[PDB]
Amino acid sequence: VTTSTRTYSLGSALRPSTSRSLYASSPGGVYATRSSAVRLRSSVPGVRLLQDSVDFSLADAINTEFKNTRTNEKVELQELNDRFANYIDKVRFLEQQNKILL
Amino acid sequence: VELQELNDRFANYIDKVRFLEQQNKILLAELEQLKGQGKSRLGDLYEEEMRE
Amino acid sequence: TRTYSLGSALRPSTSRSLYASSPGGVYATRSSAVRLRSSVPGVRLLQDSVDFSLADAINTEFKNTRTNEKVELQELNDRFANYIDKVRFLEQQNKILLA
Amino acid sequence: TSRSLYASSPGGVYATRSSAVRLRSSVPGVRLLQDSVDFSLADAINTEFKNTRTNEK
Amino acid sequence: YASSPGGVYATRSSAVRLRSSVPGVRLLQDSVDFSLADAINTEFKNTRTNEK
Amino acid sequence: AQIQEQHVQIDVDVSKPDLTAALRDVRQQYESVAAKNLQEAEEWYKSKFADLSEAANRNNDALRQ
Amino acid sequence: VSKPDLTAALRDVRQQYES
Amino acid sequence: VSKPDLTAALRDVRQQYESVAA
Amino acid sequence: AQIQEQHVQIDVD
Amino acid sequence: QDLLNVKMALDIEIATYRKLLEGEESRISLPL
Amino acid sequence: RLQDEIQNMKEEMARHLREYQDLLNVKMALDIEIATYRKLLEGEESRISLPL
Repeated sequence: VTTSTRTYSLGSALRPSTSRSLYASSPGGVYATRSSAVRLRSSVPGVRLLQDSVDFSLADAINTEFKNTRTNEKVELQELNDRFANYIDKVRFLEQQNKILL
Repeated sequence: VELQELNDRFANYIDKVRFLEQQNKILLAELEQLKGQGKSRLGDLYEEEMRE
Repeated sequence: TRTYSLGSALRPSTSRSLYASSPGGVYATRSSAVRLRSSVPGVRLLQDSVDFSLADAINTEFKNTRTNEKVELQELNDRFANYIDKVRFLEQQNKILLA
Repeated sequence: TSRSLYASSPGGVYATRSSAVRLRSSVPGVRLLQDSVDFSLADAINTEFKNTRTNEK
Repeated sequence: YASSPGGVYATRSSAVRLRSSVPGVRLLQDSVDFSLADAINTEFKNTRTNEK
Repeated sequence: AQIQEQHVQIDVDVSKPDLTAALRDVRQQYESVAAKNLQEAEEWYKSKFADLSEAANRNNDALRQ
Repeated sequence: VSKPDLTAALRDVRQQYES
Repeated sequence: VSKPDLTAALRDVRQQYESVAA
Repeated sequence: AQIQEQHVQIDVD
Repeated sequence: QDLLNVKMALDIEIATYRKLLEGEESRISLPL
Repeated sequence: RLQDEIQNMKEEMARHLREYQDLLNVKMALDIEIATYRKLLEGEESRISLPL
């Protein structure tokens, strides 16, 4: 009884990804510690910068949607990639018919 | 069953296209608020810095 | 006699034993020494902001990256049309071999 | 009954990315020029120093 | 049956190359002889001259 | 050929159905257009919050007057 | 893949009747 | 979610039996 | 019979 | 002729598989 | 100035929780309708496949 000795796909059992990185919050121990100084009574006439970016946030949910728009177009890229792969399998099937008639 | 495995390779190649688009879509969503709003919110802030 | 042990043609080697311990977090160094009596009034106002035209270049690169993610889905639609015309080509080759 | 080592990349080898500490040395770049940037005409000619042997044989 | 492994692993090492800000690396550019390759080119002339 | 051609193919498939893709993509695009209509309804919400903020300012400046 | 194909079953019956 | 594992062998043994009638 | 097996399946939405 | 009725149905399924490939790669190929 | 925006807040926020809940109610209604579809289409793929 002649048999080819079984080897195996053991390169899948060798799965080292030794990654660990900086999981620490507040780099340098930082938080907004209380400053409180000498009680300077300056009047300040308070010429405002108004801040129309008091969480312009609709824009940063929209930065996530300028990228959900990229996710849907790229889901359609992968679905149309795998649609051309299905029509390549339809080519392999007609290339097999083309070997019968040959 | 090579005809049926060809539909199941259409599904596993449509997974590969769904991931191709959706790893671009996660990257566009995790960026577009850093691009377009990433200039409008920077003028929005520079006029607060200009107000003080 | 074949030169083949069974399965020896492919062992998919997921051995990519990379360690990136690198500290991507740099300390954005704040200082606030104790702010004395600023009763000196000579602090002129300036309110100069924001450009940031690199953020509108990045918003244009997000439009361009989406337009690539669309031109790739369109090239792969036209590539499935090319492989439908290869389906028709192997159908037409098998019909020539029939004739 | 011959079969031999039909495996590519002995030991799994390819040119894996090294990238180190960002050393800013200036290097004034005294070139070895390489006139053997594929002296290749010579190795097609090593095949013709042997096609000349094939025709004579 | 000659199952013999003619491929030996030409062992490369590249441990992580530290700050070589020590300038003491003298240049030397010593090459190539290789007169055995011109002996082999002469053995290819001789082997052709035997084949003639 | 008749032993081969049930094994491929079957009568020769498309493997992909059709339109089934575009109907799920229309589905997720209608769910995304509901999210766009909600985004523009936060610009409507800002517009009514600005009607409020300006009514609050004008009646304040009328009582400061 | 949830299309365990009906058009294959209708393609079989036609190519089988032709044969 | 539609479906899992198996539709082949019931579809295949049928389309094989149709092809096998010819 | 080959020339009939040459041909089509689809499935449906 | 009765086999050709089934072959022309497969040829209509191929003419339809074209429109499905045309529709699915168009879902992948995408706007501003 | 405090009451108009603390009431815009109190009304909007009691709406936003319900508005997320109603996007998630559209998702829930789709989950039941997708069941009624799945137990029949992927539930005839059943004799290859199955449901819920």
